[PDB]
Amino acid sequence: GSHMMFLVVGQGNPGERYARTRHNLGFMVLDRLGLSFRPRGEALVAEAEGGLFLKPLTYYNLTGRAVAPLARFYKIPPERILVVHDEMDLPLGRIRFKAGGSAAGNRGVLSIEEALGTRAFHRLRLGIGKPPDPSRGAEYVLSPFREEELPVVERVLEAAKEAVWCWVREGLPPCAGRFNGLDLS
Amino acid sequence: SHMMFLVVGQGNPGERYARTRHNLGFMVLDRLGLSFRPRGEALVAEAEGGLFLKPLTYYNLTGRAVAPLARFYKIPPERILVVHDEMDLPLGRIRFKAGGSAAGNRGVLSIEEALGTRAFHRLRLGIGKPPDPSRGAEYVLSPFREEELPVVERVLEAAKEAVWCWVREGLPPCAGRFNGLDLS
Amino acid sequence: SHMMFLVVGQGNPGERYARTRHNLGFMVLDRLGLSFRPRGEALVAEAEGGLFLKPLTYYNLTGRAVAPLARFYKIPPERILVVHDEMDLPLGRIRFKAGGSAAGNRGVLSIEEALGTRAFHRLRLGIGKPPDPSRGAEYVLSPFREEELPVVERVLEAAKEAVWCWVREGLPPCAGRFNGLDLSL
Ligand SMILES: Nc1ncnc2c1ncn2[C@@H]1O[C@H](COP(=O)(O)O)[C@@H](O)[C@H]1O
Ligand SMILES: Nc1ncnc2c1ncn2[C@@H]1O[C@H](COP(=O)(O)O)[C@@H](O)[C@H]1O
Repeated sequence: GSHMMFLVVGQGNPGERYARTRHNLGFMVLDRLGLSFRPRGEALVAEAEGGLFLKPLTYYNLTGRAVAPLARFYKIPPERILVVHDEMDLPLGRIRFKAGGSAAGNRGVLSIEEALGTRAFHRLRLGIGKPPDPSRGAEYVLSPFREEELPVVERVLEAAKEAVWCWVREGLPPCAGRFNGLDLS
Repeated sequence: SHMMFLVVGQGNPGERYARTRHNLGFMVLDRLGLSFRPRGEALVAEAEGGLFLKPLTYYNLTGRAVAPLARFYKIPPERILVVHDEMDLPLGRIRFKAGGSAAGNRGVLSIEEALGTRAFHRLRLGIGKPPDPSRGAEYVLSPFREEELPVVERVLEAAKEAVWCWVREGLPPCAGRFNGLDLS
Repeated sequence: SHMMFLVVGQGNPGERYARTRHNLGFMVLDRLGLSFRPRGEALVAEAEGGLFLKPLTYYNLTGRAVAPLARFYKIPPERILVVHDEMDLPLGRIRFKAGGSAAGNRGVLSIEEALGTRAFHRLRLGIGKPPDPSRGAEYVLSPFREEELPVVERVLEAAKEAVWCWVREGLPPCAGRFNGLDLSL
């Protein structure tokens, strides 16, 4: 039988309340992949291309609970885990791959770091911009996008879908080389 | 099993030619971050659902490496981009062109002959004109001068971006963004 | 230049770091007897068809020197050896390791992140750890204690031998000759 070779994890929160918030951009990418998600453990899980795509149902800062058991079961190394998430440290229109390093305060990234015991999983950072002050971060990410931002969101979603498949096929450095410098604004 | 596009770099194979002007197209493909290996009469890399070619045919016979793949995969000419040195543009200029004449470029002519159409796209990378117009073959088979190397570096970084632009967005948006640049 | 391998010594540049525990990798590279010169953000030497590097990046940034070089020369990660001090082994231990976690070593993390893989080789030179982990930065940026220095000499000699071994035979054969040593005995 086959054995799953990679995890692609979309960050978000469960339920209709949160489906259109900036903090669900990772779920919005996973829903653009043409996949068949089904319930498994504490997530919605799709298989494609010999690995797993998941939208955890844990809430955003508890996704590590859903990712780490799957990684351990399948012996999937951090470089074959890609966490797709919104990023306040980049403007909307910018996308960046990153292997490891800081979480920049993103508590979903931190959840997965604690659960795995390593920071060195891969990330696809989807810029959403930042409020005028950092003390407004929770409110900013749990808001929807402004209507005027929607056309850019659509371009980013499309780019991100391409990026995900790039990474699955090629790993991080090649994909970073062609996607990091895009300005979708 | 389905390939959506071909990007073809012009050049001659071998270390002897790797730094020559007529290898500008190879040099751009070598900046894209891909993994090339031998495949037919070419070094080929796969990325983004298409193929990138550095032919092994020599410059003037590149069509022979392009056409089997275009035929097999049913790639229309508008999804083939030929990246090549252009003596009719100065060093520092880059221009997208859809279709049209080969303008004496024997590699471009080889591709037109092999595909049976001019409709394919080109990324023309200016290299300037030799002083003596009878020394054009020798000019393209020489290295860039020391003092041109900084401009070459800018044009390679730009052309790298331009190729990816074309892959994602097609030619009009990218001609919009690049054709006006002057990196000299 | 076709380059068959990269051997990287972890350290920081400058006199004030030269004798610190975190400079064991530089100390091994200086034991090789080679002629290093500046090249990019590194001191570089050539021998046996490959490259030997003391990056000038600082310890936690060495991936920025290593990864572009490896990509330029198409060097697979298993032909990259990183020589470094290791708090998770006692002084006197010398262990080759393929892949695995960085164990918190921020220089090994730099390389893993920049390469986008764990798959490079390491020559782990034990230095022990402080009794409280909250003074780890001071511990690594300290010289060895007086009584430690004779041990360090045995470890540097063995590590020079081990680098030459690995250049020729790579990791398993050389692990078979070095990994059971305890030079504190
Ligand atoms: N770089 C970031 N990208 C996305 N979400 C973030 C980032 N930094 C902070 N957050 C979220 O913003 C909220 C405010 O976090 P804090 O800044 O620690 O007050 C929390 O829900 C974080 O998970
Ligand atoms: N296993 C290790 N070997 C060597 N240096 C380490 C190791 N773990 C942590 N360090 C360094 O120790 C310092 C303290 O690390 P930490 O306690 O994580 O931030 C930093 O400079 C780390 O890079």
